[PDB]
Amino acid sequence: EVPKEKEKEKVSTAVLSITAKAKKKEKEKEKKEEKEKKKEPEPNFQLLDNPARVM
Amino acid sequence: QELSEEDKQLQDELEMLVERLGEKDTSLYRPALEELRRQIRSSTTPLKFLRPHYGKLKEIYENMAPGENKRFAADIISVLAMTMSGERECLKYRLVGSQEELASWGHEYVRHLAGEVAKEWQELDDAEKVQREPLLTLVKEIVPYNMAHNAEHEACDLLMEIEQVDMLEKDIDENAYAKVCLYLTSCVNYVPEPENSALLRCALGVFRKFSRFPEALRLALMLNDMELVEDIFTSCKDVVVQKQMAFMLGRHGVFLELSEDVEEYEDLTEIMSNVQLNSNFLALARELDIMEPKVPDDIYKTHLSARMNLASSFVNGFVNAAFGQDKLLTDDGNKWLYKNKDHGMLSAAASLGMILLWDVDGGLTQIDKYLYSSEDYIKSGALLACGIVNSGVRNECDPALALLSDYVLHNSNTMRLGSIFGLGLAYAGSNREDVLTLLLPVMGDSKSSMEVAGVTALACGMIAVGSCNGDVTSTILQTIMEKSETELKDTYARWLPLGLGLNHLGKGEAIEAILAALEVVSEPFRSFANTLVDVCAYAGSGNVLKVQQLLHICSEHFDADMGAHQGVAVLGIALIAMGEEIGAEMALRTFGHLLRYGEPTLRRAVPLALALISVSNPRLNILDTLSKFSHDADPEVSYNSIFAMGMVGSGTNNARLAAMLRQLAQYHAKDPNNLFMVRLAQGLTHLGKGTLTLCPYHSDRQLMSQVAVAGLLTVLVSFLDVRNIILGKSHYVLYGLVAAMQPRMLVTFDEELRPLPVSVRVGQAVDVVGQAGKPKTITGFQTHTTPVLLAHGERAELATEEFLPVTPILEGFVILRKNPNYD
Amino acid sequence: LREELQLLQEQGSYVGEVVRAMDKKKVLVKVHPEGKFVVDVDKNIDINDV
Amino acid sequence: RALDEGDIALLKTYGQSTYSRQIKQVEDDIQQLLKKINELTGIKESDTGLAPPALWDLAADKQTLQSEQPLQVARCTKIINADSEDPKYIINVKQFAKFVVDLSDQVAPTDIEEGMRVGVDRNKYQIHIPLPPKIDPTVTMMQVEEKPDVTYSDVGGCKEQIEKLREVVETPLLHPERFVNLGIEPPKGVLLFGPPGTGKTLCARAVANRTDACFIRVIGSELVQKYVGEGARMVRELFEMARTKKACLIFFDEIDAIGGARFDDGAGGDNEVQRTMLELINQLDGFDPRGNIKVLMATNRPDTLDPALMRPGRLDRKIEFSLPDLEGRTHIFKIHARSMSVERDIRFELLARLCPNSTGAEIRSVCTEAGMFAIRARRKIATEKDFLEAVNKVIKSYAKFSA
Amino acid sequence: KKTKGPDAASKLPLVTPHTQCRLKLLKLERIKDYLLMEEEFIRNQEQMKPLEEKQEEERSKVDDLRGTPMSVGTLEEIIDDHAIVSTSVGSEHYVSILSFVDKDLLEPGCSVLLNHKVHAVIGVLMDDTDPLVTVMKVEKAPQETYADIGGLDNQIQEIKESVELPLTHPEYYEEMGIKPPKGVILYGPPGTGKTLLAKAVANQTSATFLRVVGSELIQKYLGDGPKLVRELFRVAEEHAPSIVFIDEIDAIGTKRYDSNSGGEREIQRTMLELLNQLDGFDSRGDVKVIMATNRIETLDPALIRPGRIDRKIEFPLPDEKTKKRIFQIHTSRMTLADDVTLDDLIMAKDDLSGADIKAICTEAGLMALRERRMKVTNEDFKKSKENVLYKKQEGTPEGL
Ligand SMILES: Nc1ncnc2c1ncn2[C@@H]1O[C@H](COP(=O)(O)OP(=O)(O)OP(=O)(O)O)[C@@H](O)[C@H]1O
Ligand SMILES: Nc1ncnc2c1ncn2[C@@H]1O[C@H](COP(=O)(O)OP(=O)(O)O)[C@@H](O)[C@H]1O
Repeated sequence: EVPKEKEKEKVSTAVLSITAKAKKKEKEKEKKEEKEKKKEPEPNFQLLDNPARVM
Repeated sequence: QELSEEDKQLQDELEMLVERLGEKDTSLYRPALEELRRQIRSSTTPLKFLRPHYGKLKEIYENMAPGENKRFAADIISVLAMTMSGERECLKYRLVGSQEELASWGHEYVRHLAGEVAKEWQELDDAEKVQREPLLTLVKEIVPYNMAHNAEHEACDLLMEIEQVDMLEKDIDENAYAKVCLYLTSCVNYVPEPENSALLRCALGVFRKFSRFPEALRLALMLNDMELVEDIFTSCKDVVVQKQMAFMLGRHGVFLELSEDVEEYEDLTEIMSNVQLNSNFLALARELDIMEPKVPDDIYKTHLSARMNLASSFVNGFVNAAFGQDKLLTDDGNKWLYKNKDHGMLSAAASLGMILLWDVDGGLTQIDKYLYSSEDYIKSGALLACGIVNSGVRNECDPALALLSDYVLHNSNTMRLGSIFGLGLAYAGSNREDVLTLLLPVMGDSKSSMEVAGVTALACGMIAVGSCNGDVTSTILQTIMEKSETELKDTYARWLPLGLGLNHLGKGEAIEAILAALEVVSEPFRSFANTLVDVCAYAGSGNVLKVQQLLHICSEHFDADMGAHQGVAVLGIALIAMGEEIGAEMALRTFGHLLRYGEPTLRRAVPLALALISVSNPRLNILDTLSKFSHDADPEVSYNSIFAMGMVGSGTNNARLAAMLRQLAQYHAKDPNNLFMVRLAQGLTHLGKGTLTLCPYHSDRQLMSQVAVAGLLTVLVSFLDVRNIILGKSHYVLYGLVAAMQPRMLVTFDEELRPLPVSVRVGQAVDVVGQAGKPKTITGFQTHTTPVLLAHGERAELATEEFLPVTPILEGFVILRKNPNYD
Repeated sequence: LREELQLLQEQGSYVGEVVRAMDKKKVLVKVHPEGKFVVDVDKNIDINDV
Repeated sequence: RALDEGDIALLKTYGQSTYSRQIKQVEDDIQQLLKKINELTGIKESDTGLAPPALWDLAADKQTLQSEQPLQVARCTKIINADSEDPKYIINVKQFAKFVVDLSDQVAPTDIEEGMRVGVDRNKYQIHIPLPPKIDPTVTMMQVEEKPDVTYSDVGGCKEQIEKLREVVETPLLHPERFVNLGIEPPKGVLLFGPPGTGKTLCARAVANRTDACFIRVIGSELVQKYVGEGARMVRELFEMARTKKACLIFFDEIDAIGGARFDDGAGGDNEVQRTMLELINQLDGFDPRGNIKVLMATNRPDTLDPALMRPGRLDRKIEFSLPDLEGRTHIFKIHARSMSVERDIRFELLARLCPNSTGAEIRSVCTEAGMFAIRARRKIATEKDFLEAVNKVIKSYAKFSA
Repeated sequence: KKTKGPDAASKLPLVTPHTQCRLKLLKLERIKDYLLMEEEFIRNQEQMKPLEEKQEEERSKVDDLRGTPMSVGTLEEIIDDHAIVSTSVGSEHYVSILSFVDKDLLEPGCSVLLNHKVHAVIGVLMDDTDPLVTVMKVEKAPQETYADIGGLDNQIQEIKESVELPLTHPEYYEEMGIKPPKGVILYGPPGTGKTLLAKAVANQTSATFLRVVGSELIQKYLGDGPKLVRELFRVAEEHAPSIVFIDEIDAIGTKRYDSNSGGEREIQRTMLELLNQLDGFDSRGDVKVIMATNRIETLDPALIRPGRIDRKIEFPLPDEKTKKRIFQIHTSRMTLADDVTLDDLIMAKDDLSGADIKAICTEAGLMALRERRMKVTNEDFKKSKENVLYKKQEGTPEGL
């Protein structure tokens, strides 16, 4: 009922050598500038009205 | 395999020696190593034999008792690790080693040691500054060895790796300093900004030390530090260096405002003001016999209409520019403008001013009569002609400021536009406080139209180019904010970011504040403006990061149509790395792939960047590609290709290119929209009779002149969307070529400042030997008298060692003095 | 096998010497009786599988 | 003393730069990216017609798809051989077939002629489209030449030759008198021969002075070719083109291989030459005399084959010159100095005397050299540039005689 | 069938040091970064597509009509609506093509497709890749430049003027009304002649270049050596106007033999055709023919005449400075020594040409690499002279 869909068409930049040396300088700057409800309780303890499809 | 007999015998002897050294008792350890090391350090002034003994030698070195034995063991392990190196074991063993005189262990060893030292100097963390001093001492020991044994360029490599150019300065002597400085300058083009400014500063230090102030001024201009330029001009004192400095500032176009306390200040400020520029240029044109006014008709080759006649007038003005000798608009000029129709009288008068540019005295008198013309267009064109006339050339009394008094803020849109563009062209590079404080209030006017405000911004940017004028920027941003966005983002607000980029040209870094301030703007215009100002600020830097950002942003669909900024990204692609040949050729190839598989806007913009790469340089591949893409389906693409051919052939008189444009004119005779601009391209090709080139890279084609590149970029911003704007009204924007229009011949003076007839050898100057930082080698000595047109690829050289120039750089103006050995 | 015989009644398959693998699932091939026969690509083999 | 293995690797690791290996790896990466982007091409499709025909001509392709059932009569095209009295056509077909068909109802038998190529519809092989190919190879585009050769002052007028040939070429093209006053047809032929020089320039002048039925410069050395029958077909199509272009004159040039020498080595040294000779005679025999078309053959030596005695009936009026005297040489100087930026105040008669019998070709060459000397001096002026004119002409005469 | 080739290679030959240093390394880093950025840009442009529009209108209309089965056949002729094409096994179809019809790329004599069934043209293979009958433009516009050869300044200026009379300043002798395709007749010792090629690369910096060396004494009955070179310089006029370098053949193929008749036909055919093509009155074109040789004596009188074939240029032996320059050029790639032993190897030398200079430079490296492997082998100082003797200059009994 829910696709959880994403259309990115995004490819990472391949900066390698001097762009990456500048990226090292960028690192130099950038250095400073649900378990209790899932273990036991499966929904099997419900009550149903008289009209109820059950095998 | 059967080795040599004596080789095998010596191998067995060394095997016995290493077994002796690997024996149990250490009382024979010392004699064994004494024997061994002597022949170990023999071939370097052997190493093959000890190839399989890596582990045994490591064990022996570790087991050696501390002291002499241990440090010789470390010495031998180091000198062998150059072969048995899985790591910098050589340097670890040598740091453990003696640290005595190393240079005797062979050139290969010392060079490997220098390389490993550079590796460790880069590798060591910030907190580690203990061994850094021993590595620096080793470096200061090896540098003299390199200087003696002609290894100064790799010495510079290692010193720049370790950031010790400061002591490079102190160690280098002048006997080899020239090639070292040339190597530094070559590295400057590709090193990023911090170390780039560092190497520029160290080169200035070297030249100041060695009294090499003329080239030091070239380097300071590269540094674009006017404060340092003034400091070094004060530092130099001799009359010859003073006057060559004044020539260099005048040729660059930026006026240096100083005091009269200096000697011969009148001549210095005159030659900086380019007062004699026009006189010398006309004298050399006459000496070349290249003075006759070339008719646009016989340029057109008419052997086989209002806009077409306008284009003919414009190309006539381009051809006769800087000359002031054209009766076609002088005698019957009033008749021609009266016959002209609609909006073109302004452009015709501006073309007359183009003819009279750099001619202050004659141009002002011959435009005074047209100043009182009846038509508003003719009056505005006359005012713009005055601005063009005073553009570039500086004047003591500065007549343009007084001449444009009522028209500067005149209510009439066309008159105000003419005056504003004229003042921009005049004060371009002047950075004059009075002109700024008079034009920025005109920027603040609300009655002026959107395009009028854009022209005010253009004038302010070309005046304060590369100045980071904070009040100009604040006025720009305030005007943008006050103007509503809907009417802002239509077709003409593209001049405000241009002004911002001019004002922050060549600075970078600080552009973050400007873009953060501009972030409030809506996307369709903000995404264009921030990109424009960023690329203009980072022009001439080779920032692969910035250009790949531009590529990524133009890779988007962007399909109200905000995708226009893909065009400014395309222009910035060329603009960032246009400096040297690399970064321009490959960038051409990138433009080729853009045209190969690109959007309509992308292919509309590409020819603009193609022209920006190689303006006034007729590269055969560029010409062929532009010709092949001149017939594309998109009319704007065809227009941009036509103008790109015109620009790349501008100031060249390239005969085959002119023939190609004539064929294009025949092809496009049916459609006047392409026809008149093909005529325009031919006029660009023959502009100034080819005497003045348009490439903004001067001083041996490696200096970015801010005013010239500003005018050129304004023209290219207009040609981003001429398909609307040149068709509509912008017949005046084409007159920005005054800034980029500089003569490309040699004018020789003497110590008494008189024109010398000294002949020089001119021809292709390209590298032959790259063994070191050798000066560029010229071939093809087609020597003749001093007036010689200097094009790309080819340079000039003095015929004999008889006239010493003030600077080895041979272009524009130069003073030649008699050599003491001249006989 | 009978269906294989019926397929061989249409010669079954044709031997082709592949030369040019175009991007649009296209291979020129060469067939000894005639020669080049530009054709599409099969489903079991991609364009790059050629 | 080889001593290479291991030692070579050790010495290769011995020196180097500090980062020579780094540079090697980086340039390897450069080449790798180069090959990757050469594989990562732009328009990665060999077939073209991407959109300008594949957007509106593709819409018209929908119409041609709706009419795909017609326009399929291509199949194969073969020439026809002959026919019966009228209805049946007995044809040799490029499938070697003894092919006879009822010509397609849309095609009348009049249009189809023997030896013409027609396409046949595979279903019935009816004569559907009789294509008149008229296809010319590139060398034939050279055999045919330009019509408007432009008139001159009789191209350095040698009055004798031009005035002898005008009654033989110009007069018949005028057709003023050939019919009655003089015998039936004008002189049957004209052979404008002579040593390398004035030959065919007078022909070009006559072409200019005459109507649009203008000549073609065909070469016998190009006529003689490999294999058999190709020269015959080439001569045939030569006559066909000349006949079609307003019955223009056919200018055979350099007839010493088309006719060969006076001998064949053993009747097998050049028998293709004889095959060409037979068909050329069959073509230019005229059969029914016709003052419409003209033919001129020009060699430098009368090396024609045995038809040299039949041609008095066919190709008469052999004329020559190529012997410029003082007056002819100075007139050639005048017509050439009409070109360039020269004038005649130069005493060019002096140089005309200086060179005895220097053709018109060498006079044109001397004028070219004068212009070259002017541009070498960088002076475009040549009207008063007469002393320099004389100097360059005399020094180049010296060089031509002895260099 | 051939017009141009895609020149998207030769990435910036200007690596300034051409030796391993920081500057050269940084230049290579910028080059590889440019390659990375261009690949990334094109890939992002092609992947992050501007728009998704159906089957790009390809599979909808043209691809299906083209169909799956096809066959390759040459295109023969052209008609206003239909096209007349000669497909395989001598088939001929006159069919109009409207799907993927690119008329400019179609051309007669080119490979087109046939969709079988209802045989009609549906596409063309512009690649084809079989124009191999006579191939002489494969080496066109050689990359060699002026700087490759030095010390020949007079000859360089002369040839540059002789070939820049066109291109540059064509209106000069256009107004002079001569348009002279004079070509250049080059002398020179037999020890050179590829030096003549080197001085031709100066012109080869502009437009293309064709070469006919030795050819033959055209025994061929059709002759057509010079006539086919005429067709090929017509092709060069179609291309950028190329030069034709016929070094040696201008000497043997055009030999001033005193024999008149009964002599290889070339004398009949070849010289006459050479003159016919060298006279500007017959063939136009900025094509400049460079007839180089090493035997000035065998200059035929027709070739002798500057009237048709002007611009005679003599290549002399290198001087002392020229020898210095050429040795510097040839040893610059190899870092001969640190002592720079330059003038000792040439001061007493006489009659040494460019080929010998290249040979001795190569053999010095060979002999060092043999066993004296020492990088800048200190032995190089005298071993350059050692392999400079190398005997092999000349040997003929004693006779003296
Ligand atoms: N009488 C003349 N007047 C002017 N130019 C002449 C004359 N005769 C020959 N020439 C020149 O000679 C050259 C070739 O002339 P022409 O066309 O007559 O000969 P061709 O076809 O080359 O052959 P051939 O020289 O064997 O007759 C041209 O440059 C032409 O100007
Ligand atoms: N002066 C020179 N400068 C640089 N290179 C030269 C020079 N002379 C010859 N060469 C090079 O050496 C090669 C051989 O030239 P050359 O001596 O003419 O050979 P050959 O004698 O076989 O004709 C040429 O290809 C050229 O590149």
